Amino acid sequence: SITQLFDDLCEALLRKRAKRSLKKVAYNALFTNLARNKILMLSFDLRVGLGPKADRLEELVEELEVGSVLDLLVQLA
Amino acid sequence: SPNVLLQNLCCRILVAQQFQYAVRVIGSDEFLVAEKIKKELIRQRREADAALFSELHRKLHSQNKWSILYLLLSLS
Amino acid sequence: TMDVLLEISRILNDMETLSICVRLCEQNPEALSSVIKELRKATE
Amino acid sequence: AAAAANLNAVRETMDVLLEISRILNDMETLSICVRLCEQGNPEALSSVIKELRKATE
Amino acid sequence: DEEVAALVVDNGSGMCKAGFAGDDAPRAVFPSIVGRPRKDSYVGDEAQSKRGILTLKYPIEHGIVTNWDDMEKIWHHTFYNELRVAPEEHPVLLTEAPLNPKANREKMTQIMFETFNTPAMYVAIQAVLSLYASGRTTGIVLDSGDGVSHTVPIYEGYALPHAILRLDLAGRDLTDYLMKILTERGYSFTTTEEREIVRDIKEKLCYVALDFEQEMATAASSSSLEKSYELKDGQVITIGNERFRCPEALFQPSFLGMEACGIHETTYNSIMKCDVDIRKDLYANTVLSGGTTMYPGIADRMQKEITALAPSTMKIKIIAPPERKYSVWIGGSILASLSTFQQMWISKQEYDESGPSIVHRKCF
Ligand SMILES: Nc1ncnc2c1ncn2[C@@H]1O[C@H](COP(=O)(O)OP(=O)(O)O)[C@@H](O)[C@H]1O
Repeated sequence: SITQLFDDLCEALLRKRAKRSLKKVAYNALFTNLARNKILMLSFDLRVGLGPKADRLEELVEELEVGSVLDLLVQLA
Repeated sequence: SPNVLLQNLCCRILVAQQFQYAVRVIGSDEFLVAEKIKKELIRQRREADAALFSELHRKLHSQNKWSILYLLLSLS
Repeated sequence: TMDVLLEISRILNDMETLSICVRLCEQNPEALSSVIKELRKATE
Repeated sequence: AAAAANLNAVRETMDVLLEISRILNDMETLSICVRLCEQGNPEALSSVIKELRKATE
Repeated sequence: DEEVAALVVDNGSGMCKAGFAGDDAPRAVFPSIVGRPRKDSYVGDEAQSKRGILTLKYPIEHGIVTNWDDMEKIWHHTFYNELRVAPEEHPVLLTEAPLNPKANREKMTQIMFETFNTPAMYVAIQAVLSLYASGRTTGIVLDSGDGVSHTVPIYEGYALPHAILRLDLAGRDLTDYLMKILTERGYSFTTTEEREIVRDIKEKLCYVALDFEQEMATAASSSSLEKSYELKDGQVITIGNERFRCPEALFQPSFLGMEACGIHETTYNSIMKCDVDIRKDLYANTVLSGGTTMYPGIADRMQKEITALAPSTMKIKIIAPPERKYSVWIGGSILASLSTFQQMWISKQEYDESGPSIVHRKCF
């Protein structure tokens, strides 16, 4: 379930007491919080700085075209 | 900042494919430019406009510059 | 599909975390990214 | 005071640039181009603008 | 840790769930019943076990407390018998049904502070807690329990009372309906003891068919949908189309002589009562909760039925958490554990300062 998935993610990031504390921190962060063009902008910055790597990233995005996931990834980056 | 400005310029000109092409293109002295502009004006002629352009160039200096002039010359 | 996503993630910047994140996304995205950053800070 | 003087100088420079463009011949497009030119090349920007105009046609 | 454990108590029409905030599941679950001889008062499983010599009372039969004397006994039982804690030593988060009368909220508050002397307390709507457990603050929750079902639209953490709908059709009705059709099959399930057996058959072998008629045709021409069930005395019985005919009543209440709309239509009607600007958020976030939503196949059936009612351009998504049977309690455990929630508790100090009516401001 969604609750089980959140617990699994916390375990990967991380004995039992420490895991509970990490889960509480994750829940607090979620409460506090409560696409293609963006990828292209990141590629342009890479090209300015390299060019071959930027071309590969553009090709991978085209193959993928999920969106939400991509956005998340971008944010992380 | 520069990427955002380029996206805004593409939007004003007009989509995502065009923006990608513009990004790829982006990834890919002053006295001389002024003389070239005067010569272009002479070819167009006309003579009165060239005199006005010289006065305008002096005003801009009174109030980087080479790059802006080159873009204007290319548009012609 | 999942392998292609992993390659894109590597260029932007583990595999198990990405799979768990993908499942959560399938089950908002900005909030999830903030939670991951907070977890990394807690681990530090 | 100083900020107001800077704003007046920028407005005066923009007006002079517009007059030069009219002679060699919009204002919003020119402002975006001027900012890009200041950052950084000029020939490449002109080629992109020409291609965009062709696409619009 | 400086703080003692906070308690989470989910008051259910049929079963109460109790435990400690921070835990992943309730520590105890027991029948919402109090019994007295036909030890003076019996509560929970014991009342059920010795029902033969007792007269049973159901103080929260349809989600709303109707007898506070017995509800107080259920809470006493919860603290001292089930959780083995002293309420005066722990903050307590309690759950309430959607559309709970304002006066009832004040009564619950007064009882916690004056009768149990709780150091702090709070009351949250059940459906809202389930939504929280799913990681959302916006969406519509279809909560189907034992004695009542509700469709509760929630936006930014706030339930929208004007759009909430109550359906007096839930697990209890389905159990009795199964007893009826199994009896019509040729068996005989009519007694209270037999009701418990059928409730088990229901929870173990029933399912929601994707298409009622097709499923009926399959069961009529073959034995492929039949399942065996063994009674305690060894007799093995067969359950056929009754497996899906039972929960079908949720979608077609007429099978029970009820004119009410099915759960899919009720969910749709609630959404339509909300501001047009948030309806798409509800359609894309329809969450199921409660024991009666545990039937295999119910999520796909809801998806199909809602899609038929909503505009063709609408994005429909039904969320059915594997742990939805206890999502209310789990949501309470999550909430009571939040850093930002600590300032939200009603303290004994605040109660002494403002009285019972403070609950309306503190627990909006
Ligand atoms: N797996 C299941 N399938 C179908 N019904 C179930 C299942 N598990 C429990 N139930 C039913 O769910 C009801 C209790 O659910 P619950 O949400 O706890 O209700 P409440 O809060 O009103 O007491 C009972 O009618 C029970 O028979």
